[PDB]
Amino acid sequence: CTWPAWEQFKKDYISQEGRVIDPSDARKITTSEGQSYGMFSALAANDRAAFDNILDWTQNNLAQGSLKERLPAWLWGKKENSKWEVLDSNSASDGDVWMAWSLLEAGRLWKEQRYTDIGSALLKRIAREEVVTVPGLGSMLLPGKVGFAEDNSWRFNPSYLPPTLAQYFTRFGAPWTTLRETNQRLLLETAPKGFSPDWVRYEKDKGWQLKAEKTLISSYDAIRVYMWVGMMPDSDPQKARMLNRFKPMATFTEKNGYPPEKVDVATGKAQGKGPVGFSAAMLPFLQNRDAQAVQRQRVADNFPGSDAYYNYVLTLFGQGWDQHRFRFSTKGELLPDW
Amino acid sequence: CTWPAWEQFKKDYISQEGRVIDPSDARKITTSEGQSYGMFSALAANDRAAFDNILDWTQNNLAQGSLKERLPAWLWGKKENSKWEVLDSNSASDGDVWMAWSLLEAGRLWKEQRYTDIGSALLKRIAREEVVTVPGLGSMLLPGKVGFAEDNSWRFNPSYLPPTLAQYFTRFGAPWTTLRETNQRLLLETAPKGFSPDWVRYEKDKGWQLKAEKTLISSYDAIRVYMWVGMMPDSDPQKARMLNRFKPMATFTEKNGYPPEKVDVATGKAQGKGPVGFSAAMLPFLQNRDAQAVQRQRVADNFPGSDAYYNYVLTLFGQGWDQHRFRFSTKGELLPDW
Amino acid sequence: CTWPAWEQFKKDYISQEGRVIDPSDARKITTSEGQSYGMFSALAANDRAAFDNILDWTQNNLAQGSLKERLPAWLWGKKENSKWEVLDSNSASDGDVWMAWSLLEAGRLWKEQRYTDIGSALLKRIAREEVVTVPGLGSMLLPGKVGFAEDNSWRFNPSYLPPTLAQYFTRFGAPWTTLRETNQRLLLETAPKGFSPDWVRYEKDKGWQLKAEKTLISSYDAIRVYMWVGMMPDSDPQKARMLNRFKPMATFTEKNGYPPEKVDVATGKAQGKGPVGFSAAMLPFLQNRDAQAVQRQRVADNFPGSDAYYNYVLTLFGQGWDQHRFRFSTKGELLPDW
Amino acid sequence: CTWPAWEQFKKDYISQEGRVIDPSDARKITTSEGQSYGMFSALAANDRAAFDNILDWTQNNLAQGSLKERLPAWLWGKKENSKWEVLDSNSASDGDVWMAWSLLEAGRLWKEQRYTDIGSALLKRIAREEVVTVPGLGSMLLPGKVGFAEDNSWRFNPSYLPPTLAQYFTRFGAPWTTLRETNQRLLLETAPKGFSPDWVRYEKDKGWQLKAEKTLISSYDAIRVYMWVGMMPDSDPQKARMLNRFKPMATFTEKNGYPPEKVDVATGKAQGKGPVGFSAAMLPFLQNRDAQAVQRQRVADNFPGSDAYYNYVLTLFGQGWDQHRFRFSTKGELLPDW
Repeated sequence: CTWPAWEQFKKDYISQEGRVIDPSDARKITTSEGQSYGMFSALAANDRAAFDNILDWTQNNLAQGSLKERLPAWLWGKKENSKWEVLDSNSASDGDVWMAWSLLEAGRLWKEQRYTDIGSALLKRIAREEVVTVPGLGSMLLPGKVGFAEDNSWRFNPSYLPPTLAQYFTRFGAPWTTLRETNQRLLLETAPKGFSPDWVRYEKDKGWQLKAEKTLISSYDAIRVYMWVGMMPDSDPQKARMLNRFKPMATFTEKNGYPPEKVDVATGKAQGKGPVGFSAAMLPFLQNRDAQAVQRQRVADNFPGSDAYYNYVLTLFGQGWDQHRFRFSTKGELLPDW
Repeated sequence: CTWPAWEQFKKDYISQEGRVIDPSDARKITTSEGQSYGMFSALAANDRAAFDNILDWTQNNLAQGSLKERLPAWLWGKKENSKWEVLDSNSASDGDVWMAWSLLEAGRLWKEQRYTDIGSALLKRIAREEVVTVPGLGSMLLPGKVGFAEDNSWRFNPSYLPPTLAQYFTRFGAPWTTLRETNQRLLLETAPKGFSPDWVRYEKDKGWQLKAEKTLISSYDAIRVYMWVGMMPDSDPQKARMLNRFKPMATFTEKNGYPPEKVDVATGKAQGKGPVGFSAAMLPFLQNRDAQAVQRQRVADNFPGSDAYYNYVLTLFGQGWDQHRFRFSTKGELLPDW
Repeated sequence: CTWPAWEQFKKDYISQEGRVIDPSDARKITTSEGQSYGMFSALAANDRAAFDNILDWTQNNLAQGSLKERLPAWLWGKKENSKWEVLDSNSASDGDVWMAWSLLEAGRLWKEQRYTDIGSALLKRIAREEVVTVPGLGSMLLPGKVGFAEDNSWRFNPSYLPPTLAQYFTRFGAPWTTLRETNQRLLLETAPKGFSPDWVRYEKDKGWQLKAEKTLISSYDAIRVYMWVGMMPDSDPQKARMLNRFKPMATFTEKNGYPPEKVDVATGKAQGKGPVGFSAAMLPFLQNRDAQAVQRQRVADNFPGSDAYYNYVLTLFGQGWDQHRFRFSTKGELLPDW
Repeated sequence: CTWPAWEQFKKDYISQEGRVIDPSDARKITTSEGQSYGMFSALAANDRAAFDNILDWTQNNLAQGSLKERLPAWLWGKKENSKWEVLDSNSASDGDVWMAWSLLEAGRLWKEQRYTDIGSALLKRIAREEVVTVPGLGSMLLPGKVGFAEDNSWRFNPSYLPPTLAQYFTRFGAPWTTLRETNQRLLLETAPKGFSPDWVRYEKDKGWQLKAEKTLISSYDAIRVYMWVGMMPDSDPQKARMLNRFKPMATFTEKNGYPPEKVDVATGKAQGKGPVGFSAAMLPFLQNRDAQAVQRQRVADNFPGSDAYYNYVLTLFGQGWDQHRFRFSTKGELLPDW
């Protein structure tokens, strides 16, 4: 009645106070992303004590005491003066939405109104402070409260809103109704060679900027897109569209035995061999039983240790799904394996 | 470039002299089955030193110095006088055929004529000492050189000849050409309720004896049948028929979350919960992704230790194919993952 | 060149930010004693990065940013309102003096003026705020800055000032010179049956209060007294007198094979078997070659895990001394084993 | 109620059948010494199941079925033809005497007449087949049944007969009475520079051959002599004489922090650093409380793994004595710690 990979992640990456630590940065940082991934994993494992401790740390240290009052700062860690505090008070909306979803599903599944209330206040603040109306698209999720919107252009991160989370949020009405449809546009229209970009810009009156560009590559952010798509229920119509769109990533992984590290989104030119977390991300995405067992072998023989936050969380998501640690319903709800 | 489950099995179950030890028996036995499984696993791991050591011990201690001269004795262990020697000189043909196949495929893949010579001499002797012509069937593989054939009846063990091995042996002509077809008959015609029996008798003029009987149950022997069927390539025409015949075993494991320990073959009534090795045996057999993931979780969280020979060898087979440790071609050859 | 027991203590008990955590208290506390023991052990291990991290945390969280400005609060942990802060701002002078000694010896051995400046300021403040003149004795070290000196009743803790630390501090003049002498009086005059008390009172015009009393027992605080005596160099003239005074503790441990949990100081009656850390504390204190080995075997076979802060630090001191992890010179300096 | 180092030694070095395996040798050998050390350790550990298993293997495979009928072959392992059998049927008298003592003390302590009968038969055969009268000495223990006694040049090994065993055997009368004395002569008269030789010759008239020679060095055999001396009871008159004779070995180890690998017995010149087993052999021998703890640290931090039979059995003897796993009485009996 435990999730062993989650138990090891707690022992190596989560402090006694409840903060998720990326040991590879010299400042030993916590991100709102890491906190939200801890909350998700604790929910899926039915680990309410860990959920509460992580939530407490998040509220006290990223949100000045309350997620009902402000979106969490995305970056926390050690300053030069030996003090540990917020390093960047801007938000990161992938952290924000995973937090809000985890809180709402914890409130529903553990029958705790407090979680529902916090997750509701959080989601409404996401809608009012990070969602904006983009001419030519409609409502769109910005990657953060500031820095991604100009007068005539906007920058988006396809990995930030999993289609299952978007489906779930539609129950709360606008703007999530529209976001479920504009998120599908973001995923399907920005992969001209079958690879989703880490980052992509949209300009008023012109559309997506898909000419070759430094951050228009499929690497560490975008590897999650394929994973989120793999996690969709087979009865979701968008799933087949999305799997067909990204088929060249699956094809590459099948032919070479590994996912690439970086893919030029405009040319489809691949470089490097992705780390173990990328192979974990391929487990829900790949549909052939044999190609899946190649990635399943690579994850099992190179399982991340304590020096690799991002490989470990990618493995929690991808290998966890591979072992039925959680599922998503047709309404985007958690179907727990408790 | 190692198979970790296999390396652990070597360290906990195989002596320095190359004998595979079942620790649960007070006589600390070795079987021809265990030796053949060790040879198979060593070939699949590309572990030629282990293979040579285990073959040496087999020839010296089970075959009085040569598998070319006699089928291996099936049971070796400690006698009451403190001496360690053969306990039963009869053969077990599942060990015999796995030995023969492993020797032939090692000769081919490692380009070593000695292995081919021993394997061919072994297979020829199997054909001449344990295969007999049964009125109503044709050539049939007996479970053992003696004790399974009377004047008008015979007793068979469906688990002994995996279809991929039978397909491989056809290349050597008769009787293996016929045995490939009569093995299918043995598997398909003795499972009236969708469950294969550990043991089943055939009487001249009467046919299969499928009335309820103590050993006409699907338990520790017959669990391998499903696994062997799961390991057939999809391009094998027999595989669809066999999967369909045994669908009630899959259906039970999907609905309940575990394979059963014992199923009455005449009624289909099932009892108990099978050990972890049975869940491993289900991994190649189950076609549903979710049911396959449930069994995968059970194998991962209850992986066999040093006190469970049979669960471990079933996990080597079942979890090893789940992780692409070996594949069988359409002609029954080893497609190695080296 | 590492100290494995210390490496394991860091991984199980010291937070990334440098706080030493006692997991057995539900508030997950840090004490000034824990911080000072971590500083000592990092110095002994030649672990300067750990030393700096622990020092930073101590200054920021126990000393409002600076050990030059105040003695550290002795108790920090989780409050009922979910925040983490000082729980009791009173000092504990055992942590204070271990911290000062460690800083001064770090300054000397690592040639860092900053450690010397902090240690000197801390030691001078200990003199000003915790040392008082007691009629009949002279200068005396109080267990803390408030609560231990009343109308005519002072309360002292014999385990607080190890004779080697007192020797080291004499280099700074008064009150440490005379203190070295009053500490000997405290140790030698309050053990009428050969056992040192956890706590003992001195009353004006009456003297030591040595009538049986709840806290006049040799238990969890006092076990350190024997250890500190065992750690004195054989060339310290006080050593032989103390070993003779405390001989009944050694005789008990030798005759019974374990140290007692609780001894009535007034009568010598012992109750219970001390935990593993008590056996580690006996290692420097014993002088036969047969009793020591018995205690060594108990520590080796019952080595503390992750749920046992006090057993673990007692083991770092006593087993670390038993493996030559540090020595004390005749002047109380660290003779490091780097 | 287990001896953890012995439990691990069984798991890594002792086969299921009960043979002690040296893994460094390509023939994976068992020696009579290894079997005797396994028997001793199992007795010390009160592991009667291991003792019986090891004794069974010893009798069946080194003594053609019975230690009552012949001394054990000293060397057993794999031949080039792949079979496993006796490699040298000559004896090694160190294994012989440890096996005899262990059987006699198992018979006495476990009240089992069978062990006494076998041990007595073995000891009387040792006297008949390996003990000879040497002009100028008297009865002497040869290192083996054949090859160590010629025209007038006998060869002896000072490490073979521990003084505690010689004391124990005196209870059986001649030749063990005088032997006890000539063994003292051998140890005290062949170390002119304070170091005992691995091997030393004696010639009629000319006496001990103590001029420098390739085998007249203190190395892997002779390291045991110091350890056996250290294991004598303090009330044995011979112990102080032997400790004084061998003072230079203790002085070297104290001054340098490690025992040497090889010492010229004629000059006292030392070379190299002895492996961890030599440090363990110094634990009973070294008499300071602070020297006995540098070596203790070296054993703790470099504890032998699975690839180091000799270091491991030296550690079982030396660290086991250091932890009170066994003691010897003034009559050479086992004082068990059970």
